[PDB]
Amino acid sequence: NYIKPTKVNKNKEGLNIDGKEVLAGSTNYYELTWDLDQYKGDKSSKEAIQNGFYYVDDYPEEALDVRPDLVKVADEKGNQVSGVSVQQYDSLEAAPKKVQDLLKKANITVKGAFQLFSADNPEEFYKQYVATGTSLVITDPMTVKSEFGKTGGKYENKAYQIDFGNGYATEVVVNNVPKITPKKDVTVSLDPTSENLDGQTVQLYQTFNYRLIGGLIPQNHSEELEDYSFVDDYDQAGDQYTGNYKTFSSLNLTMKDGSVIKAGTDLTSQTTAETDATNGIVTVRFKEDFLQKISLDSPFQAETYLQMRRIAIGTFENTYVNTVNKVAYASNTVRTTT
Ligand SMILES: [Ca+2]
Ligand SMILES: [Ca+2]
Ligand SMILES: [Ca+2]
Repeated sequence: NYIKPTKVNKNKEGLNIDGKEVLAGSTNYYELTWDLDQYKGDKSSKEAIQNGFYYVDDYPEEALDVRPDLVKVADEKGNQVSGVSVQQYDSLEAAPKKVQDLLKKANITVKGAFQLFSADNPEEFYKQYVATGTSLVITDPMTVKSEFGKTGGKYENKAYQIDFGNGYATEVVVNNVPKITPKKDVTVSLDPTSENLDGQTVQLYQTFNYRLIGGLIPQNHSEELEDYSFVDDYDQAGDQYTGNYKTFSSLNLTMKDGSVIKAGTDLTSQTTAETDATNGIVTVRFKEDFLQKISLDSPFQAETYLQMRRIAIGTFENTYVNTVNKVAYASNTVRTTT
């Protein structure tokens, strides 16, 4: 249009995920196009060519880590391009004046850190790709920061093609990271009204439940759920896991086939459990076969009740960790007294 660099975000499987929720620990497989086709067979002065050929990616450094060894420049046929290098700069102030002047002349402003891809030899780059109208594709994967997941928050990525010193902007690609915040309660039964005893008392030998509410995965998320587990390393000095637990959906779940599993539905059989009575730990994992059936357009959240017994006098704490695609999120810590 006619010189129209583009930027899209993709997941690992190559699905377009522009504007989608992206879980902490996920990778953004950004694809940048270097739009050269309109240049084919044109002639340009040596002087113009000497202004060089660059591609800037003003990536959101506060949120993402570049995965340097996944960054590739290819032509569209997939062939590796040599003669283009890339340099990350933590700021513009810290970049060569050559770079600062280049950007100023293209009227491009960047925020904090960015990447500059460079044609090492503008003459050979010209002859080989520009004159021949051979557009390129830059794969620039960048991974969400795990901590970001405690907070959530928007990030955006922006890019610029710079030919002959003229600058051309891609669209801005926006994503959001969900805040995942698991909760833990203490209850005597599964009744939905049952009293939270967090901060209260439990009798010796009383049977009770630790209720572990998982983090909420929002609709419109960017990739398959592979892992959603509840790991409860409880205090074996005061608590004994009786070997009974149940798992329930917390929301209506929409499957890929279009069916709906309603909120509160017993899904215990779509989970497995590891126990360890010695170190007092239990882990409940959804089966990956089940998780694979959830539509990317569905929210997801579950909760597990662990049947416990109080077996000593004293004050005992409990906290659980919800793992979501292998990132760990800790619940609040509950406390009861016997
Ligand atoms: Ca074009
Ligand atoms: Ca930046
Ligand atoms: Ca333990």
